[PDB]
Amino acid sequence: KPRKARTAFSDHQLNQLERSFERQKYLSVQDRMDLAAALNLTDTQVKTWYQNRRTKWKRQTA
DNA sequence: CGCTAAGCGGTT
DNA sequence: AACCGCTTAGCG
Repeated sequence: KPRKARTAFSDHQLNQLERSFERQKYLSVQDRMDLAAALNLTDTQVKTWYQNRRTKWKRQTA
């Protein structure tokens, strides 16, 4: 039953996440931890964004 | 509605 | 542990 609050990413955060995705389709644990730290996000928020972004990427190229 | 963050069951 | 492939649900 108990759900996490949906994260609202700042324009800055979305911009940097998208920049990271265009450089690298996947992150090492350490690059993920560095990006989360740089954008004041949690490791898991950045991991979930990567994964949602990969799904999107497969739809829009397929 | 459309986009997408988070949840679920199963893959590797 | 992280990913996949899909689903659920929040909000503009």
